[PDB]
Amino acid sequence: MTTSERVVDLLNQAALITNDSKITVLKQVQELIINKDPTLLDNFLDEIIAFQADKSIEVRKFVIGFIEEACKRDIELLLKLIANLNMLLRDENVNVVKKAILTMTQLYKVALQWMVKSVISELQEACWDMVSAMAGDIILLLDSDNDGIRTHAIKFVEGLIVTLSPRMADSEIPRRQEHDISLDRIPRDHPYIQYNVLWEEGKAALEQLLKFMVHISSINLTTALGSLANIARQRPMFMSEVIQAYETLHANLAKSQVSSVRKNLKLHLLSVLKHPASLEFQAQITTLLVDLGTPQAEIARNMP
Repeated sequence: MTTSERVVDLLNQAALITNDSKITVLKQVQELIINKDPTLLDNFLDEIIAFQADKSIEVRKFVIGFIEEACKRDIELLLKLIANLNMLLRDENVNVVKKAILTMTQLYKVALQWMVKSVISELQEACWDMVSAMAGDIILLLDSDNDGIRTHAIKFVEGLIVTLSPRMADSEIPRRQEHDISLDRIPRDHPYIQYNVLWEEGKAALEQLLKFMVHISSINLTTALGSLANIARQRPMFMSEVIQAYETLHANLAKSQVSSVRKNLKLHLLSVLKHPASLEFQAQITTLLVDLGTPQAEIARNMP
């Protein structure tokens, strides 16, 4: 049979299956319309996205991953899929929400890059407004009652901060992120996307992450310490804020966790020390490392 004949057959079968083997069918459809004949992707979105209402948590997670795959193949499909992603971000099941956060961590920066590289249509403008509101909703999930949602939100917020601040000449950018958009590549006179608002949004997101640090679990705290170390190295204009946050933590959780948290904090502070932007703050970082009980030998080794 032809590829589209096989896709129709599979989708019809998936609609009748009453257990998670329907995911096996949908993954076969995904391979056929994303990889075998990518021109079919557009033709079958409605049929796959219909499964977003399925009672199975695993099926709804599959639909979020499919949205991510579809937008990775063709970012213009975000016009057709962002509202569906928004509904999944609002799911009552926390594992579906966590997956939606993971996907937004991948998709927000790709959406922004598309808006900037694009003249921008009314549909793109409306799409952007929704992406921006969804990003804002994930910042609010730093206050989730669910521990795992908070951890996922921290990593989304880390990405948001870095995306919405400029690269510096001493930024240490992970290879995997070398091609990602950053604020320095957003024009000041774009017709819809407002550079000043994005600058303020990145700063405000950092403020939220710093407020978060004083709310949370040990894993939330150490995830945030690590995100802050990444921010300081990737966006060294925030070095001061990060060091101040670390100083605040140390000056102020079950006491049993202190050794573990302090070890993590030492490791991240040492990683910040190793970056050449730490020079301005060397005395400050040094004093803190000593007060955290870091041996002189270890401090010297982690100099830039």
